[PDB]
Amino acid sequence: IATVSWQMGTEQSVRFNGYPAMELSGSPATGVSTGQAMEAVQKMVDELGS
Amino acid sequence: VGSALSAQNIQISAGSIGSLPAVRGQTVTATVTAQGQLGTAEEFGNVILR
Repeated sequence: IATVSWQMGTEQSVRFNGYPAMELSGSPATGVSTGQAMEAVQKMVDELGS
Repeated sequence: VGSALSAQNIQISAGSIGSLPAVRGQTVTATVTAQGQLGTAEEFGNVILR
């Protein structure tokens, strides 16, 4: 009466501002300021879909 | 109809097999999920009344 089998799944669910969000870290290189890296990450996210 | 909708659509929490007593001879821990709810209108039409 069941289809029990192994699968893959996470053990931690984090939601930010009502939407489910996943965390990501990073650090800029030498010579690049923080705001240039922030707008670079903003453009890299905005190049994706909706 | 209300009893059949409340008995056949209920959240199930089974637990895990790597529980906190943890008798000796155990290396693995897996959380068990059931997903015993309905989300579409086609699945709500197959609720057994009698």
